[PDB]
Amino acid sequence: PSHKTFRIKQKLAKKQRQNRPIPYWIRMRTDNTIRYNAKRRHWRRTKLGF
Amino acid sequence: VSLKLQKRLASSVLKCGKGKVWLDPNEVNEISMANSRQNIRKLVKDGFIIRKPQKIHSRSRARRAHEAKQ
Amino acid sequence: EVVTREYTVNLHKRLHGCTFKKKAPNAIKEIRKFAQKAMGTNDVRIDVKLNKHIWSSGIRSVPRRVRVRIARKRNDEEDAKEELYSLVTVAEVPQEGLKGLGTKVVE
Amino acid sequence: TKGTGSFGKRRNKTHTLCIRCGRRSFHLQKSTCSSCGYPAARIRKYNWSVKAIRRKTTGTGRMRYMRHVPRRFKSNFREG
RNA sequence: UAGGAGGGCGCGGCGGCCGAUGCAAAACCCGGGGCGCGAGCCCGGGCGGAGCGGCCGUCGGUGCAGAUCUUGGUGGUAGUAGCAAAUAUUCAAAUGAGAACUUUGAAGGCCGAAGAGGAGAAAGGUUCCAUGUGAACGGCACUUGCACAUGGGUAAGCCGA
RNA sequence: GGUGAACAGCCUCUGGCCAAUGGAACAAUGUAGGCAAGGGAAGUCGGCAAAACGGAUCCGUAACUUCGGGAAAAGGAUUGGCUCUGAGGACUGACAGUCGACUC
RNA sequence: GCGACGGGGCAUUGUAAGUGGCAGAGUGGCCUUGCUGCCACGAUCCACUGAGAUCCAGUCCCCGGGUCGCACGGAUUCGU
RNA sequence: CGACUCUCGGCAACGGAUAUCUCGGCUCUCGCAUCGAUGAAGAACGUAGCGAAAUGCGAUACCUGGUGUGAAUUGCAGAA
Ligand SMILES: [Mg+2]
Ligand SMILES: [Mg+2]
Ligand SMILES: [Mg+2]
Ligand SMILES: [Mg+2]
Ligand SMILES: [Mg+2]
Ligand SMILES: [Mg+2]
Ligand SMILES: [Mg+2]
Ligand SMILES: [Mg+2]
Ligand SMILES: [Mg+2]
Ligand SMILES: [Mg+2]
Ligand SMILES: [Mg+2]
Ligand SMILES: [Mg+2]
Ligand SMILES: [Mg+2]
Ligand SMILES: [Mg+2]
Ligand SMILES: [Mg+2]
Ligand SMILES: [Mg+2]
Ligand SMILES: [Mg+2]
Ligand SMILES: [Mg+2]
Ligand SMILES: [Mg+2]
Ligand SMILES: [Mg+2]
Ligand SMILES: [Mg+2]
Ligand SMILES: [Mg+2]
Ligand SMILES: [Mg+2]
Ligand SMILES: [Mg+2]
Ligand SMILES: [Mg+2]
Repeated sequence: PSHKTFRIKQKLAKKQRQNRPIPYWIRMRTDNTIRYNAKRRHWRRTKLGF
Repeated sequence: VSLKLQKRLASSVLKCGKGKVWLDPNEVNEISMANSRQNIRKLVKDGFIIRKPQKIHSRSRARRAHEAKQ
Repeated sequence: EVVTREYTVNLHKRLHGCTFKKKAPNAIKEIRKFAQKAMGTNDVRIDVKLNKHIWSSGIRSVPRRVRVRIARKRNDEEDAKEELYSLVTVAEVPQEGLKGLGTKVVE
Repeated sequence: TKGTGSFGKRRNKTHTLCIRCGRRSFHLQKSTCSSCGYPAARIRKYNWSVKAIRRKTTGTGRMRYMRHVPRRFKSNFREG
């Protein structure tokens, strides 16, 4: 809602910083196995439950 | 050359409905370069963007009716 | 080869029995089929005034006859499937009506 | 009816986030966490769910302080 | 048949013996040749690219066709059932590799205001706005988007708490 | 806004849309919606479904009754358009003047 | 010859728009009228008018009556 | 001759069996005894030139200091 608490606004902010594709240079490091962000979230597909 | 950003901001600047905005069909490129409420107001002044007049709903037939019920 | 001719199209017999929500849309299609057979042109362009005429009585009342002129012209546009195109437009008509009008050729 | 018509009426939260454990298990009306038992001083845990125990024992977090006690025990807790 | 016993075949380790292999091991493939009543076995050809086998003793999570068996993969069904509520679209032009589906203009219609209009509470959480975009996704399609990528955006002594 | 007793239904203005995959054709069988001569429930477990009635004004209304009802019982007549006629008012100085939206 | 128009036949509905009317219940105004006055409003009525509109789309006829426009087809295959 | 169906072989797909592995697991044995109001375990939010997760850390924030070692870190860039 537009009326929210600071604590809920704080957690929603962090969830946004985590919806980003991995940097390209991570894919180049020695002995690397990360392919993609396996935790990306879409607001219409998976709800935060908080 | 979609002019969605311009059909909107014409309704808002002219303070009318989006169905009452006329963007000139022969200069879409000048309209398409204006990307601002300032730039839209300039096109308003130049006659490139007008306000279509309201559709007609006359009460003559109601007035004649009420003037025969007397 | 450029030619401009005047036609009367009997839209009544073409649309006889057509569903109401389709008649004036099907009137456009029969104008287009008419011109293709009229000029041997698989490219027919209908003028906006002719479109206005066909829609004037809404979607289910279409003029029973129409006088149009069809003008065969050149695709001067280098990029085109075919050499020629047609321009079908509305045509002014005498006070005698459609009485006695065959296919006239425009000067 | 039950089913689709009745599922449309979820609008009110029975649980919200808990300050002590962070899970959406704080029952607002009852005012206690169903997971950790807050505000009870002791933590809610049972031996009939060993799996729930191991999800939240020591070592599943940082051990901000107890990480270094092994190193301090060696060298018998020297103070400079 | 139920059932009992004997003698064999096969799988994986351990103690011993005897050996093969980058001059090509294992596994797998074959209308290749053979051996054995059979379980199985030996060789040929190919593929592969680094391990493997026989004999004696001993040991075991040791042999599948079934259990509406477990997990995974795959068919026929079948280009089939189907894509049919909420009245509806049409003409030019622009754009573009590509336009029934994008954009502008014109026309024809609908909601008809206890609305298909304008704003909120809950709930959501960036969906808001600009720019761009290969795939996927938007149960046809798309130049497009509530998708994807990069940025931007929420201002209070008086509205609230 | 109009019709109207009416936030009914129906049409319109402000604002919003034409988003529901398209094209061709118009077999059976469906589904949704109509109409049918003569007869009129014979159909069927059963009038199920449909049809008939329906607004308003005037008239008239039985049994029975807890005397409040039944009752909109039942049963009749009327209803457009146009051109008129009468009644019902206000204020200002049994009158004079001006004004006046509405009903019958 | 075909196709499109168009003309005629045949049929359905039921007398179009416009014009005029000393048609019309009545009602206002103005003349020195005087009535068989002049202006204005007026559902409907009358004549022009068995009119007008429609008529194959699965109706009929059209060679002297008419206005037109047409291809010299592309493509695939077959030996008893 | 053909189409379709079935079938044999060769090649190509589909799928991930088999073989060969293994910074993982399981089992046995041994040593030791060390959380917290001096704020623990756990939770949250931050933190890197370029980072989301994991790992690390706390506004001194993928670290400061001492000591040992003795010339790198590394995906790119830069002070060196
Ligand atoms: Mg949902
Ligand atoms: Mg029909
Ligand atoms: Mg229940
Ligand atoms: Mg409730
Ligand atoms: Mg509750
Ligand atoms: Mg074993
Ligand atoms: Mg077993
Ligand atoms: Mg099996
Ligand atoms: Mg068996
Ligand atoms: Mg189908
Ligand atoms: Mg269906
Ligand atoms: Mg209301
Ligand atoms: Mg948007
Ligand atoms: Mg799609
Ligand atoms: Mg009224
Ligand atoms: Mg109403
Ligand atoms: Mg009958
Ligand atoms: Mg009966
Ligand atoms: Mg009977
Ligand atoms: Mg019977
Ligand atoms: Mg019976
Ligand atoms: Mg019934
Ligand atoms: Mg009764
Ligand atoms: Mg007439
Ligand atoms: Mg007549």
